[PDB]
Amino acid sequence: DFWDAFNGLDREVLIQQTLQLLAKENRPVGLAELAELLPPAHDLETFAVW
Amino acid sequence: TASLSYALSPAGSRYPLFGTIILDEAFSRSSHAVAGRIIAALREFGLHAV
Repeated sequence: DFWDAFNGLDREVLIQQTLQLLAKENRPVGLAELAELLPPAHDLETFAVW
Repeated sequence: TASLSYALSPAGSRYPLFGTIILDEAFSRSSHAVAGRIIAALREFGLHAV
């Protein structure tokens, strides 16, 4: 459990990832598209962040 | 949660007639496994949690 709490998603890295994705796409990217493009590991928190 | 189950359940029925519960800041200070065990307590009491 200590190592579960040890690691997870990072909000700021997700900010950078979304910035890169939406600069590359240069268009409205829906939630399903963002989840598919960005590899899902902590997908709940990525949806929340988006 | 044990007491609220007590209050919410008349005798006879295994479940209280109102099964829902709400938790603000749920688990804001419990180690991950501790949170899991509390969740297990909720499930033992058989409640629908928020």
